[PDB]
Amino acid sequence: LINTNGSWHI
Amino acid sequence: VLTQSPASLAVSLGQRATISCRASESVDSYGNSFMHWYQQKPGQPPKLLIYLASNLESGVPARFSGSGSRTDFTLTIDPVEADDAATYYCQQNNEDPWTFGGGTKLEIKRADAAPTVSIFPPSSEQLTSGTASVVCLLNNFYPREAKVQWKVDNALQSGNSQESVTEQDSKDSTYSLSSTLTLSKADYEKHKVYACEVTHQGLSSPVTKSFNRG
Amino acid sequence: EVQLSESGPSLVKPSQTLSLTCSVTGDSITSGYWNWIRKFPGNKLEYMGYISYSGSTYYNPSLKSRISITRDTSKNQYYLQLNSVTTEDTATYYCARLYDGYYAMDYWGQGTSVTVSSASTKGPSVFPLAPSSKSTSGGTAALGCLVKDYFPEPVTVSWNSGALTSGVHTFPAVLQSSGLYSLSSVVTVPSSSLGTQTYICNVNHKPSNTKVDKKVEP
Repeated sequence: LINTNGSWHI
Repeated sequence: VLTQSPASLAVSLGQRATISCRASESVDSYGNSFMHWYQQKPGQPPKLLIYLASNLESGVPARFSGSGSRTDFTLTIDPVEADDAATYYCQQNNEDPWTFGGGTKLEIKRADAAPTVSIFPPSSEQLTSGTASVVCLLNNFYPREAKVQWKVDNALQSGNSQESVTEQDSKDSTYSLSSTLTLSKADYEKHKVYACEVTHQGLSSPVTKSFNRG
Repeated sequence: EVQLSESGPSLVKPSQTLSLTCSVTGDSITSGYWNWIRKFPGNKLEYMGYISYSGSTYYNPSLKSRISITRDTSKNQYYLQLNSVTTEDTATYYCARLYDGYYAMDYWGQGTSVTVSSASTKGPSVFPLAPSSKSTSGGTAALGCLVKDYFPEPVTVSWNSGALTSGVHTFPAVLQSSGLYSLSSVVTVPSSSLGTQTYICNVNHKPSNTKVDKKVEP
């Protein structure tokens, strides 16, 4: 799980 | 937005403490809750207690506990100890923006202690500067509420004193308070009696500490 | 021992730029997320942003106009810049690490106080609060140090260089009407030892590069 613009995605 | 409840709270040694964190919107995603708890004491950085809603950070006693739904979370300390006096924050990083809760200050409720009152005249060194600070110390009292009254030659003082209160001590749960009366050097040597009258629930009668110039 | 140390000016003039540095020792900023957080004097916390293991960044929206986070992996540091500061930006600033398994902020630095003001620095005058019959009750006597007329915050006080800690109370600072800060630090000691033992308070005001060692006698 990585975070982009304060949101976590996979 | 995160709203904590209550804003302050008091608990006896050995009872259960429950702090609440309210979320404006679901902070769940990917099977975890992105909600964490931090303890902070004055002069220190926040300290992680609970991560991912319910997981205990290592180093933290099992007395601390976390539990939470998508938008409702709760932090629990059982049994509370003297060392647990602090302010507790909840933080959310599920989605933009990452925000902290408003904070919850936990007070340890104990038996009444009477203050030990001391008075300090200005030093010789400060009188050469042209200012005189007379300080009144209330050491080791409980509860936190207290009233300090300044007398100069048995006259009420008003608008020339300030006070500051420590936060509750992590070993004996007491407070301490200083009051500082500030006069000019010219005014300080114009009077003889300087008195400090303390009113507090722990004292049967108000206690007056005083000295004569000389 | 993952460990973070902030550094930067204590006092900034309004509309200038705030430049803080977090020096990381005990693991690499090659991995993990590296954040900036500030605590206002009202004691509210506010997240500011991070730079990640890959160099991407994320910023609070209330800051986007003027915040910048960068890093230097060969020094193992990362950097805050906040342009055009006002008095609203007076706060204690922390840097902190966040990691993949935990997704929470697990290592903090001690924090660095920063004041935004057009006023200039001023070091404190340190006077003794000396023990007397009027400060002695039971087997115990109170004494301390008054730390007057300094700016900006903060001041720190120790006694006998940290070798005396029990019974020590350093009060929070009060803002006088002169715009300068003032506090006071007291300790209780056995009154018997007033004759033989030396009591020195160590006052530290880094913003003015001041250190006073004051010996408090009856």
